[PDB]
Amino acid sequence: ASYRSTQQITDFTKEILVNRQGDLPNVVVTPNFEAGVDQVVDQLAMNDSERDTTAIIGKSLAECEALTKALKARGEQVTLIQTENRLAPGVIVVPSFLAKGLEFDAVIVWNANQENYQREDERQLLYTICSRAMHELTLVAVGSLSPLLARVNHALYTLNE
Repeated sequence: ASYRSTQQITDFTKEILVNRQGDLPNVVVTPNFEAGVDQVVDQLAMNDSERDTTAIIGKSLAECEALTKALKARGEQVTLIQTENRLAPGVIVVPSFLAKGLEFDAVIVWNANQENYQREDERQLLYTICSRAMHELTLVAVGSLSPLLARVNHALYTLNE
């Protein structure tokens, strides 16, 4: 409640709900799972280069496990977190439900797509996940972008930059 995100992140995230300056959130829509993982690898390298500390937030444990296995096969040091606090201050992969009470410098939202975020009732979840980012926010979607994001003003983020 003391932490606040950049205006860019605040403005993008507020529009997910139907009710500090930094980079516009970047959204990248990719054709398949392996291309999504490419973008995660690339974003981690970009964030590292700007001296960010990044968390990747996946919706569910199963999706986090699939991403984790893939990222390790890209040579990443990955910690699929089981508590907020195990190993490897390199890449944290955080299921949404474990991100409670946490804020991160940079967040990569894993697979913000239609299948994963289809329902009006899921707006609160997607909002909450994105709102964990303090300074840099990236969304990667496999297939199509979540329809919940259609309402967001296109000025508030970049798409496939």
